[PDB]
Amino acid sequence: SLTPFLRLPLTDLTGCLINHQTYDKCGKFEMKMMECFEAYGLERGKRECADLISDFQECVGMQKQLMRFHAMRNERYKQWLKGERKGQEFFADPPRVDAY
Amino acid sequence: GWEVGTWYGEPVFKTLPEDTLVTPIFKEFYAHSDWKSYAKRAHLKLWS
Amino acid sequence: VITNNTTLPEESELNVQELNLSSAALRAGAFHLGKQCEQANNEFMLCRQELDDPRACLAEGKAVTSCALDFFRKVKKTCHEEFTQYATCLDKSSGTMAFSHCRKTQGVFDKCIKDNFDWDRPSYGYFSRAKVIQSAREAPKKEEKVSYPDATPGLPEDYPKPPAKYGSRFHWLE
Amino acid sequence: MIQLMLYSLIITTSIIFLNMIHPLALGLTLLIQTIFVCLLTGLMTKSFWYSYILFLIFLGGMLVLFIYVTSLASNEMFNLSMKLTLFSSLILIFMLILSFIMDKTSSSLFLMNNDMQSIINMNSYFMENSLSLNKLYNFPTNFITILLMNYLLITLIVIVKITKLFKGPIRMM
Amino acid sequence: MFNNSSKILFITIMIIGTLITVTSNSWLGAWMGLEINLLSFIPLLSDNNNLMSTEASLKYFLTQVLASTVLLFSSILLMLKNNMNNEINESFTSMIIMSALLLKSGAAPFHFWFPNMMEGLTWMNALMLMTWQKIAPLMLISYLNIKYLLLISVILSVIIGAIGGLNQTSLRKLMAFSSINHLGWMLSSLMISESIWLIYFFFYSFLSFVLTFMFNIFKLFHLNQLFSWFVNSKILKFTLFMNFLSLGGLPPFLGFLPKWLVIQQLTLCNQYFMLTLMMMSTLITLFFYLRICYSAFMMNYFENNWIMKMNMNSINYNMYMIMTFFSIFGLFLISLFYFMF
Amino acid sequence: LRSKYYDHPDGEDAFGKIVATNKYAVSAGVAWSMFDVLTLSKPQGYLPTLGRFAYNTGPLMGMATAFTLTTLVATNARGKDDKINYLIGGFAAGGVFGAWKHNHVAGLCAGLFLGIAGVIKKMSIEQGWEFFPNTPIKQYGGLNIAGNDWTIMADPPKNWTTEKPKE
Amino acid sequence: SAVNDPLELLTNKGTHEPSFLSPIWNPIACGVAGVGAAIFINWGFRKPVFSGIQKHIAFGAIGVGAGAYFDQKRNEYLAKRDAVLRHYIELHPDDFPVKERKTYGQVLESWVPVR
Amino acid sequence: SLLKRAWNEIPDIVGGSALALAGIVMATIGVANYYAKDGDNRRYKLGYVVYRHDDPRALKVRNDED
Amino acid sequence: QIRLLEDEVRRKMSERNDYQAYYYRPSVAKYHRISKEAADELEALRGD
Amino acid sequence: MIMILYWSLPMILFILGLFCFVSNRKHLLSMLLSLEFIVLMLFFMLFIYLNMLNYESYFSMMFLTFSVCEGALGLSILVSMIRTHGNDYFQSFSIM
Repeated sequence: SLTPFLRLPLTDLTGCLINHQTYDKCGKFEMKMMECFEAYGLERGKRECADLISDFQECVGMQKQLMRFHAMRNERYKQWLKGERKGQEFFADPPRVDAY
Repeated sequence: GWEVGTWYGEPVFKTLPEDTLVTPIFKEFYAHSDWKSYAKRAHLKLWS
Repeated sequence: VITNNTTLPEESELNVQELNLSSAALRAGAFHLGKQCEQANNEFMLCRQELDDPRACLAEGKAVTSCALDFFRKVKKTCHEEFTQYATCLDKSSGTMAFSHCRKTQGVFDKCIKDNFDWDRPSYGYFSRAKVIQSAREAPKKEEKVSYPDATPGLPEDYPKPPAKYGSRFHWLE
Repeated sequence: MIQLMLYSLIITTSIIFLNMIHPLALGLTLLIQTIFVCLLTGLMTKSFWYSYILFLIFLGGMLVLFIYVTSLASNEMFNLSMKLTLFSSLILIFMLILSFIMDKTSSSLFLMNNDMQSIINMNSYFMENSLSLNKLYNFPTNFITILLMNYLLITLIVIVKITKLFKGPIRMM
Repeated sequence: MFNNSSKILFITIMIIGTLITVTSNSWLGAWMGLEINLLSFIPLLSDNNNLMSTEASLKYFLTQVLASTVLLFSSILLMLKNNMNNEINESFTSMIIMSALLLKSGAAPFHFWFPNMMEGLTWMNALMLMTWQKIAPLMLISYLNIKYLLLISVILSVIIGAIGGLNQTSLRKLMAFSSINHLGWMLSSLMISESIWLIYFFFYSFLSFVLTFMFNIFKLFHLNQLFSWFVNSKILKFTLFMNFLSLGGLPPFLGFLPKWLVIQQLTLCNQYFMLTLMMMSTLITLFFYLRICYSAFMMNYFENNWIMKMNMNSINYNMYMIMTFFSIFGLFLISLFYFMF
Repeated sequence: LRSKYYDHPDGEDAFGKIVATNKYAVSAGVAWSMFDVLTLSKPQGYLPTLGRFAYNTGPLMGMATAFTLTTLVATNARGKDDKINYLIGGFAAGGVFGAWKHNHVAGLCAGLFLGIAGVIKKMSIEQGWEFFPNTPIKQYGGLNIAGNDWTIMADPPKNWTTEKPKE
Repeated sequence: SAVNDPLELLTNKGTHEPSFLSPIWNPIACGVAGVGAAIFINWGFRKPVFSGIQKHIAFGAIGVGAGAYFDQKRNEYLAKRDAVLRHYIELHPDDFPVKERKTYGQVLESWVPVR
Repeated sequence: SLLKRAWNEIPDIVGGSALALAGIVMATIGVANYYAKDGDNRRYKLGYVVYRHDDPRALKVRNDED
Repeated sequence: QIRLLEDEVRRKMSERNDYQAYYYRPSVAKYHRISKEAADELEALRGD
Repeated sequence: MIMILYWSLPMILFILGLFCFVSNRKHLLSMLLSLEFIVLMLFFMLFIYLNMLNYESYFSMMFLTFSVCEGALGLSILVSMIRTHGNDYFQSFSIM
């Protein structure tokens, strides 16, 4: 998160606007990362928070997993269009509805 | 170079402790399933 | 996210006798069922909250389902007729399966269960309260604080501040 | 599935919207799209509460600008563009064709619908919009709402001062 | 704050709007403050006695609305990919935010609206636009760290800001092109530090605060009016116009100290080539300032003779004379200032 | 397609250099051309609009190519990569400027403007300094940047310790 | 001494005696500025320049008071500044290592023969 | 007087404000009464809440009858 | 000697931003753990 | 790419909004018409991002409040336009 230069009392007004700290899968992931920013400061934090930033981004942005998912689907379709699969056995057995 | 559970060997969580199970995304949970099964759960609210 | 080294229990272990009992049938015995399996439920539900690993609560979960299945065997043995009428009514009386409609048939069951097992229907708000238990898991989560010995240091207030050498040192000392 | 068809329509109505000239033609195009965007947003959310609000908010703006359109740009012209009708209809069917032969498990948005959430998520069993709208009226974010209030009231002072009601009605002299 | 109690409010809400932007710890919070600021300025700017003023109220509105709109567009996009208010390594998505902010402040490539809306503003309006409205935009650019995009705006700002100003005769339109040049110096000072920028901005506002009053107090809007302007002591008129030289940054006066500290830091940071283009282009800016001084430095003129008397407001003039005095003798007080060390 | 001019010694990789310079020739041409066709010339019709794009960009490509060829040709012909080469290069592009503007004088004088421009660029390459270097000093505060805070809300307790960890 | 210790270089010793005009230049400069500013105001209004000396005394008095206050704060800022540098040197003794002081005997640099 | 003029001109704003003023009053009673009962600690909790016997909250369990 | 050292020192601070003097941007996490507090406060109140 | 499968459509729609805001239409209202078109698309993206958060959609109200005020203020300026020029045509304004 940004650092206002001013930091007058007004920043208290809009500071808590958007966060992840309210019942989120990434609440703990961000607190560690952002804490590390507070410890090392902003500019130096960007060079010491390699793991924490990547983990937090892979927890919210989720690009790392969605971009696994397409590799599986595309590689399932590529096999079939090459004839390596068959129509009857295209997909695996679906999961049970009462799950996840 | 595909490794199961990672993007070509890159773990999708570096900081996490060992054997730290993480619930995958809904879509990833259905990565190997037809659209029918997917829609049977995600659209129960809307009813199609 | 699941990889080879992540350890999931084998399929055989996850297999266990299940209820497979519909919603209305479950809601019928809810109040009498709850008073019995509370010890297992709280033990199971407590770990699941503190510890959010499904495989870790695997042992406790089997206790919860066993208690539920244990309860209905008793009901099947004695009040089979009554319980079916209560469930049938509760199912076919409203779209929500509200208890407020079927008070009559409910009474029939409650008298059957208290004549055969001397149990009592808990008060309406009994299960909505906070339930404090004696943790048999005995492993309440620990507490720690992260340490950064390399944090950007600042000037401490105890540091003495003598006058600057030759002042401003700007151009012509101004 | 209709999500893709919603994608096609919102695209289609946007192409024509770039080509409208008559203000009411713009308005009709915009009104149709406000329906779809409102519909589409609720697909990827735990509730449609915001679609109701957005729809209600914009309809207020829809009426008002007709009142001014009918006073300022009353006398203007339409022109059916056979290039446009074919082009939109051509792509529209083209887009609709794809949505039938699309791997529409891949096209679905990853945002977690209410049903997409797990069964264990205890916070998903409350009222449909309890938690989400909650901290709009709790410390410290409540002061933002309060700040709007002055902002809205102070706005209400701006319009009357810009408007200068007493110096007459509005006509397209 | 000139006519009614309502004008008093809009001024304050402008202050609150600007403060919310520069005290906000996230893009979204910052964007809100811009909206607050937007409607605080328009009613101050719109007056129906002038056909020109309402046109000014328009061009500003369409420009600012687009700027905030595109600004919010990129900010959403920025944290759609990074999930943070900050980008680890600057890229195109951060450039787009910069482009909007420059247009929000009328930097060179997107300055066109800025002079073209100055025809129909009162002098007191121009001061609010020239000085205060440039706080919030420029202060957010300090967060973004793109060099070439920011660098390009500086080079074009000083050039377009100067060359355009030679051809004007309307002082309001002339000051706009003059302000574009000083804007160029800020952005140059902004890629190196802010404390220089905070210092440089304060001096820039100071000088503009002065020149605006002199025109505002005597209601001058065209170059010819300067020659026709009547003053009892041609020595007095001669000295009042010696503020333009400070606005030109000549060292004997206070107005150079700001330029001076921006060079002692740009040079310290090895940006030698930039200073050549900037300082060289400032001469052209210094030129048309002298064209104004034609009405003062020569000091016997052919003037219309149906005026013997000066009618001026006291308090404005009282504060203007104090400000002018430092604008000529303010250099020896550099000793006191301790914000550069 | 992405070639950098100084990737190799001066008398080298002609095709690499021409691409590098024509890159900047096109970009500047289009950038100015966009202003020209909207703000100054304002042509009408989809065809003449291209003429302004070609007119402002075309010869500006000829200049860059001419400088590379003449600079490259001079580097081999004289037997040394020295400043006069870039000076010799500049006059070529200036000559193209006159042909573009149909003006004998404009081409000649502009060559000198371009000629001394190239010389200084070679000066930079040979001495080891840069025109727009990355700032070595970037200041993000005053002296008390970590002290001057005015916020009122009480900061709840900490969660990290500067002290060495305990175990 | 033959050593070049940066911490020694920064550290003060009290030997330097600040000039006479140093503790009075900022007060006296502001005081004269205030009076002179008051002189314009009368001149601007075509009043006798020394009429209404009340305003002269106020501006002169206000100038001195402001000058002394800001001068007092200036030294704290300078005192703190060097304190920062001394502390930073102590934290990174490797980045500011002690260097030995060469003398011209052990160096051979060029000279410029004018001829 | 004032009271009479409004009561004759716009009686609804007087009666309406009379009940509006009632809202603030009995809102001030209820809110104070709420913390006079420690109503933050509610005997019925949304969700399945389980405490450990040693947790500080486990002491504050509101003990009621039904 | 002092203005060739002081200048040198400033470069090291800027090279690594490892001191809270000039080349350090205070990144405050205060507000988020205020939000976490508020969330915890509201967690207790839930219920009727 | 993720951004192409999920965030492309709203962005392409947004730029089409801007190209309406700049095209040459006689009446000023054509700008206002396209103004809240863009706002409608900004809401759509902002609503994508806010939903990546589990419970943060409340900020949609904050955005909508500023949406109407710029439209409401945009409409007021048009009113003031009429009572000095008599009409809202773009070509009626002094080109400077």
